[PDB]
Amino acid sequence: QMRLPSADVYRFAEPDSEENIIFEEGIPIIKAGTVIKLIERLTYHMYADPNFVRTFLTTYRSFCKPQELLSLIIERFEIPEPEPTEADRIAIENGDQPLSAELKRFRKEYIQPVQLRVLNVCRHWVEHHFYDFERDAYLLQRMEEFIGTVRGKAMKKWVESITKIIQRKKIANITFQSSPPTVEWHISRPGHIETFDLLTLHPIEIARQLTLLESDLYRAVQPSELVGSVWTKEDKEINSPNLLKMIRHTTNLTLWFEKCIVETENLEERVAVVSRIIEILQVFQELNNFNGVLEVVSAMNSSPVYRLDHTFEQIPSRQKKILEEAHELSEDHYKKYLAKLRSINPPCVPFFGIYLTNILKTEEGNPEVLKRHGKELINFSKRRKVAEITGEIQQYQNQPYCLRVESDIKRFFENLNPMGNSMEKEFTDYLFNKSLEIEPRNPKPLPRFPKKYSYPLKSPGVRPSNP
Amino acid sequence: GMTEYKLVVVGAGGVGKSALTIQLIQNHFVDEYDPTIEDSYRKQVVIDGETCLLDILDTAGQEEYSAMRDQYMRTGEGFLCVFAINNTKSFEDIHQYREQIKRVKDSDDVPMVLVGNKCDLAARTVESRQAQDLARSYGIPYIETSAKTRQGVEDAFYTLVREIRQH
Amino acid sequence: MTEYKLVVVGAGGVGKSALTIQLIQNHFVDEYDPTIEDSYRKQVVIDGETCLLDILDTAGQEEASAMRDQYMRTGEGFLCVFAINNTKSFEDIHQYREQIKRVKDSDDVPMVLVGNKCDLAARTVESRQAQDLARSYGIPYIETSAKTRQGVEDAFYTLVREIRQH
Ligand SMILES: Nc1nc2c(ncn2[C@@H]2O[C@H](COP(=O)(O)OP(=O)(O)NP(=O)(O)O)[C@@H](O)[C@H]2O)c(=O)[nH]1
Ligand SMILES: Cc1cc2nc(N)n(Cc3ccc(F)c(Cl)c3)c2cc1C
Ligand SMILES: [Mg+2]
Repeated sequence: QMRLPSADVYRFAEPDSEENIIFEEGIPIIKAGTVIKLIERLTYHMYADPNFVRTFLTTYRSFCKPQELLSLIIERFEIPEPEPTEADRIAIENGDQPLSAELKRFRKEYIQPVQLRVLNVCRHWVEHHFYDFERDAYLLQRMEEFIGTVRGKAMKKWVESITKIIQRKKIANITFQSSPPTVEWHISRPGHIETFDLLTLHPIEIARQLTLLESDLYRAVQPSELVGSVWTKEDKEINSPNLLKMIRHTTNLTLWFEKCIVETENLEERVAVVSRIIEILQVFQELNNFNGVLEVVSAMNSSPVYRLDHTFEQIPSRQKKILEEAHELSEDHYKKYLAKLRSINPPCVPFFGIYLTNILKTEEGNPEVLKRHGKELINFSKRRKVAEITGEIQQYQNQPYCLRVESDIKRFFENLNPMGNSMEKEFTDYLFNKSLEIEPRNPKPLPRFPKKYSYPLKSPGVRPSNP
Repeated sequence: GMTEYKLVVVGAGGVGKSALTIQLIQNHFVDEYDPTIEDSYRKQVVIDGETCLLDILDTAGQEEYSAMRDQYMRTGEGFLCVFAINNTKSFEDIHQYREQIKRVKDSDDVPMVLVGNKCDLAARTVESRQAQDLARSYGIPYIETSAKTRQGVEDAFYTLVREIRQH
Repeated sequence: MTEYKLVVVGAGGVGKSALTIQLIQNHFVDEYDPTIEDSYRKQVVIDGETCLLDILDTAGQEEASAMRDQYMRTGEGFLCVFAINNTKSFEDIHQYREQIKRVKDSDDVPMVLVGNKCDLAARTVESRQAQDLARSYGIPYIETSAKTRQGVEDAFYTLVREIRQH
């Protein structure tokens, strides 16, 4: 086994003990440790663990400042070389070239792997966690300096590469290669944005364009918006803007569905509206857009809509079944949703809410540190649990949809604003009052209302066409 | 089998709401938690001599999905309405949560308890007398809990189960 | 769902990372940023069964040659990649094959031989030559382009099938 530098000149050579590292019960899994031990294992000479690097870089800010992390890995990089051994000494004294066997081994099996793994931390940091550097220009200067002054031919290729990667990141296309299906049109024709509405756009294309929009919103959310539960805190608009944009879209679509339903006073027309919404749900299911699925289900379970017995009675049985199957995804703490998500073939759009609750509860329900033998150790298993969730999120962010954007329909849904200038409570009360108007509480009898739509109500259906 | 109660936790986000259910379901003597596994929100308890099963829905973290509240609330037979005693806005929010629960359940008399949660050592801004008066005006129990010491946590949930049993 | 540990190996610059990123993101990487060690995950349905692929993307530069044993121990299957316009990378294949067998102490390790950059006309390694080698190893040979996607799913999912039948 290789001898190490003295722990006095090089801090990362301290022997493992339960006072500085605790393992979980073919590489070890770390339950807790000092920062020094975490960094040693982050850059361990015996094995690589790129997943550990992702976990660490995603979650470290809860126990180490970015400036301090950089100081520590630079310290890790600077490894002293051992002096010549007795055999080398004797060779040198006789004017011969020493074999330097121990030195060569230490360079090859300790220094070069540890240094390369420090550089891999720097590479991952810059490529996937660049916000540290966006938010602290001095941190970036320090990284540029460190990388730019690493000498020696062994590291040279990666040093030159990481220098270029940093420069690219500072100033900063899909193959399928089957073509996307043809865009489908119903009553509203291309370019006639003024007529776009729930019933005039093709239900297939409504679902497709919402899926592209909701996929883009899903794919834009970074772990920085999630770790530390920052989307729930005072500065959430600063720290979690992509997440909040995503959630607000979902909320607005749900409210739009409710509004379309309760503002359609005529029973027959309202049945057509609900039936069209369930057709859109069916296409969401086909596209694996689970956010879209739950947008619809949330609308149908809302107070204004849920109580509309006369409308429900006229919905075709096959659509009742579709809605029921969709709702059952959410039953028993999303048991069937979770199984379905894990079984489909991506691309998909997950429901984000579950991830948020699990991240928040993991962070709230586990201690930052473990106290052992008089020492405070960083609770790393807590951070690993958070990173397993952010890792799952990222895994579903990779696969793009093979669907063509329609710029006008996209804009129409980007600009949807069912609440107008009203506050939430005011709008929400309005919707419920509309519900009460169109279908009064028993024993009040059911009124009749005039029709509002001048165009045909018959759906073109949700099976795609192909000339 | 035994009776199972579907309990739902509601209240403002960002002020330690999640500690209530976590402290209950937890351990209850080793501070750790994996919300990912079922039985992280199901718990068998004995209340007034009768064994029952608690199923608790706490969607803490999903507060911005405001149009999903009806759907989540619909699943429950009893409700804990939680505010933080150092956050007046969360206390002022309670009225709308209660109104929303009544609407979803279509009833003026839904089993619920008001819970004032102490989530840190920051200064209290809602006096217990304020919260008592509000609870009395609603005809419901008031329980104060600590997010750190587990104090009041069993009382909050057991009291709600009693409100359900006596409905 | 079963989890599969795939490892991509071969000489520097043959396109190991470009292949992996094309599979993961459907995107072609034009830049040549030498890898140290990267990890990717992909949920995918193969032959009707949902799989979770863990893909380890490794270093081809010789300066990293002393660090291969560690990832070879964990891998369940190996994509052995050369470039069809680079004869030396083809000659480097046999060293990876032997080391993998050495490390796992087995003659029966799931592998696929991959001839990458098949979009380029200037070929210097003939298909027959690579095919002969693959047969001597008892493994399939698939020509790929990370640029056009030609053969990319076939190479990775063929490796999954071999692990599955192992
Ligand atoms: N024309 C063409 N170029 C390709 C193809 N695959 C990779 N390249 C190019 O070849 C170069 C090397 O790619 P890269 O994926 O980095 O190779 P690597 O094997 O991962 N290198 P390393 O071992 O150092 O990490 C890049 O410029 C890349 O764009 C391919 O199929 N066709
Ligand atoms: C699973 C499920 C079952 C339902 N049964 C009723 N009555 N609703 C409400 C409702 C009102 C008016 C409609 F037109 C419809 Cl279709 C549905 C339900 C909603 C859901 C999500
Ligand atoms: Mg590479």
